[PDB]
Amino acid sequence: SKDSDYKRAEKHLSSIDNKWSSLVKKVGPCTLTPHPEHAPYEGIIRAITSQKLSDAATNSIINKFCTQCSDNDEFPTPKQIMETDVETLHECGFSKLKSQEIHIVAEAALNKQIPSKSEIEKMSEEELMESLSKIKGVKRWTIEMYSIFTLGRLDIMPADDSTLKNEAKEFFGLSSKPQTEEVEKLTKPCKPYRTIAAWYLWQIPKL
Amino acid sequence: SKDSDYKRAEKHLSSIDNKWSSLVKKVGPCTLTPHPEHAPYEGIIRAITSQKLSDAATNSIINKFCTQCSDNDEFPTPKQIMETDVETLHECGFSKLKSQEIHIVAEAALNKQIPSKSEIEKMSEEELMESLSKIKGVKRWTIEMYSIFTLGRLDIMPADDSTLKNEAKEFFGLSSKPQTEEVEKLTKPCKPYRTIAAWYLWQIPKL
DNA sequence: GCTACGATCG
DNA sequence: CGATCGGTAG
DNA sequence: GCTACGATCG
DNA sequence: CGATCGGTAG
Ligand SMILES: OC[C@H]1O[C@@H](O)[C@H](O)[C@@H](O)[C@@H]1O
Ligand SMILES: OC[C@H]1O[C@@H](O)[C@H](O)[C@@H](O)[C@@H]1O
Repeated sequence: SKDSDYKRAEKHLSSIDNKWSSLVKKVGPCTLTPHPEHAPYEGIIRAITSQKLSDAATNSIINKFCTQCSDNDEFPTPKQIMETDVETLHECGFSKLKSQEIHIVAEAALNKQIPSKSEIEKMSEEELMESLSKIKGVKRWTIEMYSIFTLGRLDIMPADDSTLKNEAKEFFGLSSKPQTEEVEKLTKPCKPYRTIAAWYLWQIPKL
Repeated sequence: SKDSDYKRAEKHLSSIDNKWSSLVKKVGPCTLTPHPEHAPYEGIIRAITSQKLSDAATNSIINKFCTQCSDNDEFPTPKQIMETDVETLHECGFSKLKSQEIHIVAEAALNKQIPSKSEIEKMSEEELMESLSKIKGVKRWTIEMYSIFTLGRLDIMPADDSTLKNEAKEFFGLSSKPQTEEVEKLTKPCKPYRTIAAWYLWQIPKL
């Protein structure tokens, strides 16, 4: 059904105006691939790792993380993460601060302090903001990324994203890099598929 | 001695490169006027009020604040502020959130929870960041503004300031609005007078 | 060969 | 405040 | 006549 | 997440 969702999203975006129709046509079908099968602790750690880093840099770090902490080159279990000292994690490429935060997330998972996937699925984005922000290292941007790339939510507009703001400036022909609320206002017509709208804006550099 | 300080600062900035020399020449003498005579609670409230607002908008609000809470059109005392309900403060132009934060600051002053001016004068900017950030509504930007406009510190670079970032993009000929650390790096040569350098960049729009 | 591009800590 | 992890495009 | 331009809260 | 106080330049 993700296919039907993307088709509906693409049709909606193409109905907004000339610029959206043109962008969707040039970029082609949305190929965004979320991974809801991932447990919350994994999705959260993947989101934290991506903070301030490009996809390529993030992937290189996660790859080393899996090779170091896992036995079957898979994503490390909470236990395996706790059995790895922060210095070893840092050696994988995580900043020292992220190394500490990842340890805390693993421990929270082991102690059942993180909401279950079942609970998270019933929570609105606003409720997720209130709940997950209680985790050290996890705030607005990280929760938006977890919502898009792990949960697969379709109407998330990461208006605070620097890259998206730069792309919105070009796309909307603005005289200056927009503030967060300005991006929120400009992309309102994209509802209820703002995640897909964000994805299309993120593809502009590739063009 | 503030005059000798500004003269020294202007001479230093003019010794960096062509662009700084030219900017200082075009803008003229630095006319920044700090107000260290203001008590910490006043400087902090003035800084909070200025959050996200232009100087003109900020002044209009403070003007109403003084007329409403003071008896002699002067800046309200901590007691006078506490005697004013948050709804009345909101009517002066303060956002509802700022109204609550200003009440908290006034109460902190009455309860001697804010460091004394004497202590603040002995604290480094880093120490002020650690100390004053414990106040609701007061974080990095606000502390930088308090340091510049109230304390009169000369080497404060508010690298996180949106306006300054926009001006730095133009001044340094950057292809994109710079990130905070980029502004920090680009203005390093301005030490030990980065407050004055920031002031000159803030004058670019006037030109 | 060289630069720039989340959220937390004293 | 002023740093932080890194692949890669300009 | 009309738009845009810190830090906190459920 | 998605708002928030307002004078004023474009
Ligand atoms: O990390 C998630 C996303 O963050 C954005 O800032 C980057 O521009 C995207 O390419 C990346 O997929
Ligand atoms: O509020 C203090 C300063 O904040 C900056 O963002 C504005 O551009 C300055 O004009 C103002 O004086």
